[PDB]
Amino acid sequence: ARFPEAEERLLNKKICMKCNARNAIRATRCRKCGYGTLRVKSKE
Amino acid sequence: MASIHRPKRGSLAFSPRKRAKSHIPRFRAWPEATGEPKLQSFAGYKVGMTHVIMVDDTKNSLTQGMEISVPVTVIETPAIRVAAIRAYAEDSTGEKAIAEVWAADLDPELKRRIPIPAAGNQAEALENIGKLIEEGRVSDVRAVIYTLPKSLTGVPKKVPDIMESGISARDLGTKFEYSKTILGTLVSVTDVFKNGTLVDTAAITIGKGTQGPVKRWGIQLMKGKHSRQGSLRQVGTLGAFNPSRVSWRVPQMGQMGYHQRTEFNKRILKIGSDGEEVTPEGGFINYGLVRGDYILIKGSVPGPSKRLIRLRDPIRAKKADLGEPNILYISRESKQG
Amino acid sequence: MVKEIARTIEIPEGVSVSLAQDVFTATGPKGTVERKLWYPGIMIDVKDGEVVVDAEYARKEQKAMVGTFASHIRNLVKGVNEGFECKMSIVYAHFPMQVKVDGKTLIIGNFLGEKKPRFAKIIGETKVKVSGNDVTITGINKEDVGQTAANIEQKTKIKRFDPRIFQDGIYIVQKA
Amino acid sequence: KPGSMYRNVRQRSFTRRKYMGGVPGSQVIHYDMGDKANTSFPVKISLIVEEKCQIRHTALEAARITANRHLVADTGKMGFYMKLRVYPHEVIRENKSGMRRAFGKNVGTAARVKPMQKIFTVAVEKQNFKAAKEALWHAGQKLPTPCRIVVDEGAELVQ
Amino acid sequence: VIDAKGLILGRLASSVAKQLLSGDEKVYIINAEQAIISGSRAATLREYRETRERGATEFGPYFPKRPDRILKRTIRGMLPYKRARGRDAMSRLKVYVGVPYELKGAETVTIPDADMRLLSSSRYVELGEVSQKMGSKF
Amino acid sequence: MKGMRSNIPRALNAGAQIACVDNTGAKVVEIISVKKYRGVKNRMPCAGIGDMCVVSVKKGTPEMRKQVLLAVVVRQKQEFRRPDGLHVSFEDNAMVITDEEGIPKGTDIKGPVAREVAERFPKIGTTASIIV
RNA sequence: AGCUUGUAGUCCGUAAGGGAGACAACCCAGCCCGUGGUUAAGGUCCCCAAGUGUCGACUAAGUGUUAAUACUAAAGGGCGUCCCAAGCCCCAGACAGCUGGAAGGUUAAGCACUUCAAAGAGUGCAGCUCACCAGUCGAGGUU
RNA sequence: GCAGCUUGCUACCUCGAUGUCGGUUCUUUCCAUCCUGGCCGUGCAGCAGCGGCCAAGGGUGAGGUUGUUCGCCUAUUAAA
RNA sequence: GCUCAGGAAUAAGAGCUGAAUGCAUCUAAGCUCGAACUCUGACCUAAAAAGAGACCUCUUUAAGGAUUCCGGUAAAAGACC
Ligand SMILES: [Mg+2]
Ligand SMILES: [Mg+2]
Ligand SMILES: [Mg+2]
Ligand SMILES: [Zn+2]
Repeated sequence: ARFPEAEERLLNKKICMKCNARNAIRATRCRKCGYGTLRVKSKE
Repeated sequence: MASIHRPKRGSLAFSPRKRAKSHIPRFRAWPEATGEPKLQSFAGYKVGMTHVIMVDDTKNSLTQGMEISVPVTVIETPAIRVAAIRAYAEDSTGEKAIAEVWAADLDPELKRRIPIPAAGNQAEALENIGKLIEEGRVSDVRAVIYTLPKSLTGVPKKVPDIMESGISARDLGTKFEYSKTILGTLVSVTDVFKNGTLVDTAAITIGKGTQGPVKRWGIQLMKGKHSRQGSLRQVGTLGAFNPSRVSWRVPQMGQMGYHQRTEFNKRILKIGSDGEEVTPEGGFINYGLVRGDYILIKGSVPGPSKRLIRLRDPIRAKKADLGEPNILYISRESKQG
Repeated sequence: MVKEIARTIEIPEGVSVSLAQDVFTATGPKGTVERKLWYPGIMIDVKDGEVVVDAEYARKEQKAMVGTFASHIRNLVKGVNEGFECKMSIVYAHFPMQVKVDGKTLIIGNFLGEKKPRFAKIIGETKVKVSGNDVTITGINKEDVGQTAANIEQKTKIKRFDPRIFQDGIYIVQKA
Repeated sequence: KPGSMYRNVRQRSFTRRKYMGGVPGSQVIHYDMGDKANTSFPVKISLIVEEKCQIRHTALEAARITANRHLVADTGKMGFYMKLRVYPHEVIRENKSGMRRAFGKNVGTAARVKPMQKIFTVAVEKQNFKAAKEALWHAGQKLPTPCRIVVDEGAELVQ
Repeated sequence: VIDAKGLILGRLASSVAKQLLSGDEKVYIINAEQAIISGSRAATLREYRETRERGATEFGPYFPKRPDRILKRTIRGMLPYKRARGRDAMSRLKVYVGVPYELKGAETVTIPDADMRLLSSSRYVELGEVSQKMGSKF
Repeated sequence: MKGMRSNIPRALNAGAQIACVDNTGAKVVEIISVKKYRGVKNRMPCAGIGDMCVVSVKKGTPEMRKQVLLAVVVRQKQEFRRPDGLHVSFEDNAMVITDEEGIPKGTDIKGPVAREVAERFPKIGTTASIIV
């Protein structure tokens, strides 16, 4: 199964394009590497 | 170069491999107490080796229950006299001896080691150490013990070996009061170690003289055509071009053996009181026969026969209570056949 | 218009706060909290049910520090006045976890069939109640309650599987 | 052969091609892109270089290709006019043994550009200014020099 | 007798080195583990762990671990200790962790300019913490 | 694999030719390598009793010959010791032809076989008649 | 290329003393002997004589604490931080948060309008969501 | 751009000699990590991969040809 | 024959609190975890540690050490027991 809060705390984040680091869903810049382009974490 | 990799020859964990500075092994650390007061150490003399046929009791072993033949090592362990009670003051620099009190009554044979302390400050030294423990300067209390090898016929010596054995208790007042109880008395090895419990055996190992690198570090003999070109038991190279010096980690000749070594988890298998229970026909080879009370330790122990062996309860014992063993046969047939 | 870098915290009634040395303590009905808040050039003053934090210089580090200190002070007064309650959910796929509190650490039994239970610490004077399917956390310190919830959620982190298929664990549904 | 080899300007201009032999011509195809007729572009920007560098013809062609593709995909095919001002006139020769008779053969051309000399001039409408500026930014990434954009026309038209 | 609580390591070391090179006084530096070292904690620990594990075992710098011996080493650096002046200066310097028993009730003087509150940041670690993270017992 | 109850020296090493004593048709098999044995530098791969080995058939039928098979050594002249203290030895070495998991290719094994391999590979124990 | 081959000046070669950590030719300096004084280069927290010197800022990285140089890493990027200038919205109430709506439409199978301040041939995991007008703390926001 | 671990370029040192390849023996070092340890992403269901980050404590073997380095081939192996 | 860990601080990383930027944010301060690495813990050596140590005992023409002598648990000579 898939749960609401589980996907909120697991699959509801963005990922840096370069370093693949987890960043917040509202953040437009990676905290680790400073890259400008982030993608949502894949869930399919 | 396509490097072929080999582990380093020998261990650098035991360097500099020099002659140990005493015939008595010394304990650098002691285990923390987990129960009632008792001496954490005993000293015996290694007689020799035999084997027992004991029913296996080790839990989860493949051969549990069935008969096995375990090489044991009989150790001649007479009573010891707790000579002195010594307290230590702890600070930033380290532990320092703050005071001692020697027993009033002591064996006459002790003069061969140290001059006999007089029966003087016995009550007053004890009250001084009590005041020091009360105010807070004292941190730990240790007992001084010596062997009494005058009884043993297999060991040629009659002078005692003096050593420190920490007391195992919870409160420093409790340690002090137990040390007051046992000060100046003879405490047998049954009052320290129980039958079936692990211990740590330390003793100066067998001296092998100035041995070569092939025997000292187990380096490789020269092979093939190089076996008969002039260097057979010599290390191939002592270093590179740079750095322009021989490292301390190169195998080389030197003093092999007669080092202090500590063996962990040496089980106790028997607590005997008559030497005819284990002494074989013709006695032991180059020792004689057992005449005091002994303990049978499973497996080997560092040092040759007659060497002093220091026994302490284990410092890294993985396993739980092991129970009493069930010896079916102590092999007292001749060691000379 | 004209900026005011200084910030003011009104101390609510029933809560007495002081600034003895560089440590800030708030005492109230819900409990009492002591904290250390010292930054160079940031002066904190308590007076008459109201605390003001102000910086001598107006550079961006001073503005960030005065904002952070003001937020910490208001969190301290809210914890010592009303406290914080956090919510988490206990959801599993196939193996029902046994969740219990046996001291200052939580117990997570049979997490994905594991025979060794996971242990999650409890920070501060924090009350954790595992009320069936969800966990409730309460405390006078917002950092302590947040870190207790974080410890409970972090020790349930599956460490090799796809999170799009394996989703067991304990998850926050409401922060401090 | 990286552009760092034939980059620094420490030699005189080797351009008189009647006293040399067999120059391989530049790969640069065009020098005008977009609307080559509408002179009524209000906002005009230029990419200028701020060092003394020799740009190879392959570097110029790559910069022109990226800038022209970005401008065609941003402002349409006829919504811009982009001009590569500089022709590669210098002939670049490599010593293709050892250092005996070291005067090498011609292995390509290049353009020697001075500091603040405009490379690309782009004329665009008001709304397509940002896309043209960003495409010119992508053009200077393929050049061997630090490049900064400067606005020619309609400085007030933008801000 | 210098109380090194809340003092910069280098500034205290330079002051004590110049005082000992004046050449008359035996200087005791109590509370050596409470001396301050500016900079971030990560950089300080990185430099001190690099300097700790540097030398060879037969030759190399046996850099100390105790805080008092580290402070003694730092004052040793700012002296001509290979000379007779430096040797006399290092013999006339004693550094202790905490207060030894013979310095209880004695009078202390602390350097004004070597104070740690003259610094304007929170980026510091004490010398005691650096010694402790180097594996020392004190 | 599963630990036996007796210590077994690794007598045979790589290159040894051992009389294969099953009815697989292979008569003499040379030990190429040993499963579950990472070596050290210069050390030949050694195989004592109960070890699975990679062997190449040296003598045997035309179809078994030159193949690379899996074999289990069941006898060895190098004496090993039982847990009760007694040392056990055999008149000659011998290996049987098996699979990866331990199942022999043959159906009867001539001669004795050590009881350790019977307790480790029970099919090797059942297939062989006399066990020592 | 501390490569090779020229040209102008000055050096080492044949050049001390003082200073750059050491430095053939880098700076002061061209130098008979002794004494006194003051300066050159460069330095003044200690090693080391003289500044824990003054004023105004910057740096948080032990970056740096390296005039020249054979002894010193670039392109690219930074809502790291400190400044200057100019557009745009802005106490006739913006920016970022908190409340009612995205209602007429269209299924041109949205994700291969007469006219209302407030509703598209549409931003999102058919209800579930933004752009957008109303209110709100009440002052700077963005390029 | 870095490295200086391949071949070049050069001719600064050594021609009153710095014993010149490969192997073997033994010790050490770097990380740009093959395995072992910790993570992140996936077009990650699991198993098993793929790519990246941290990490130099340990391991990195036995053989056939060839003088070889390199490279091929064999069967093991956590990896060789 | 024996040959374990445990604990602390950490790297990449994962979070909590939290502003700059009223919200949000793992970071700008602060805090919690996080590796075969580091440290402690074990083990060997270690008063020639120039801050060259602590304590107790014995006794000042002694205490005690070495040699001669019989040896071996040690040993290349010395040393050691
Ligand atoms: Mg000149
Ligand atoms: Mg001249
Ligand atoms: Mg000069
Ligand atoms: Zn990133």
